Amino acid sequence: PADRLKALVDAAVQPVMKANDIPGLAVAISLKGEPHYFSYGLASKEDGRRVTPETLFEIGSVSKTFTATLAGYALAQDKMRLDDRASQHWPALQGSRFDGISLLDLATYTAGGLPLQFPDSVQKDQAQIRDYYRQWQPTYAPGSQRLYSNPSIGLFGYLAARSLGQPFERLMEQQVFPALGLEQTHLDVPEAALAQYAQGYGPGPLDAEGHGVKTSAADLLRFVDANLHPERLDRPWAQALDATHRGYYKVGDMTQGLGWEAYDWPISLKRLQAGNSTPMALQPHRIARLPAPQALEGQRLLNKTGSTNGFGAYVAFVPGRDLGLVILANRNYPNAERVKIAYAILSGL
Repeated sequence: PADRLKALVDAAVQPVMKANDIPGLAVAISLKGEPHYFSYGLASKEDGRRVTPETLFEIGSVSKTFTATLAGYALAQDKMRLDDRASQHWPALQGSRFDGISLLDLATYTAGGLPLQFPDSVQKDQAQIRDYYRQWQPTYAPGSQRLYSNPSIGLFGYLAARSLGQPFERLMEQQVFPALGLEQTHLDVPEAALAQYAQGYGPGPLDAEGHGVKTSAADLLRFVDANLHPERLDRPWAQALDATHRGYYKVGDMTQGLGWEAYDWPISLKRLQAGNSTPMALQPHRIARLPAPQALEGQRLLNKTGSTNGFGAYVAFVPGRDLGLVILANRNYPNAERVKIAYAILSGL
């Protein structure tokens, strides 16, 4: 059984690490309440430090699930509603087009064509960020087109933080990470933990909200286990995780939630790859809005990809099978390949 599971995970990982020249990769699996770790290759090629389940990786956009969890907590505390106008939570935006844009539109990339990235002219400076949003004008009606945007979910996280009266980074570190039991999860890696921080193989406005998290395979599986069993947490945090398990609209095979993206399970590998493809990141898509928000549970795969320069992360879980998976690597390798690994493991289980 130990031999079967290792053969399954090796067969999924080893060829893809080889073909994508990935130095280091950490797998964490939650199987009917039991964790299993598979660690491959090197956290650093230069000093020969090996990947373990405690190695810290950059998870890029997977950070948006943490961001969605903080928002879920502000919703649970009645500090904000998803149908609030964005300018409600930041006076500097009153008079701007954010008077006409909901928190939901920001969270789900439908505010009306906020771009993939802040322009280069916008530096990590609160005043530059304020002025960017004040002058911004939509290309099309809010609620109509999905365009993947860091400025969009960045503003969602920043405003959720404003609704709670504290800076985003403080809330994440002081409240969110402790409430989820996560001591190896960081927006700002302590000097003491730097030896665990993997090297990547190849500081922005609202980077914390969009791309900020560094974590280990073991900590990210703790978060997936929380997502699989919100009822085991204290009630405010149970409610915060459930708010990330609500679907608002569909693009193709994908139902958009807060942070999480959902598919019917089973589904072909090719359709899971197409949901996670470059056109989904880079092009606008007309949404099919659902009659009412749908519970993202049962026969479904919830997933998120995330990348920085040097790093490539993937997380997926199947609520109705108590099945969870984490794949962290120190190369930004194609999403199609991350999903290839994940699908072989989830198929094999």
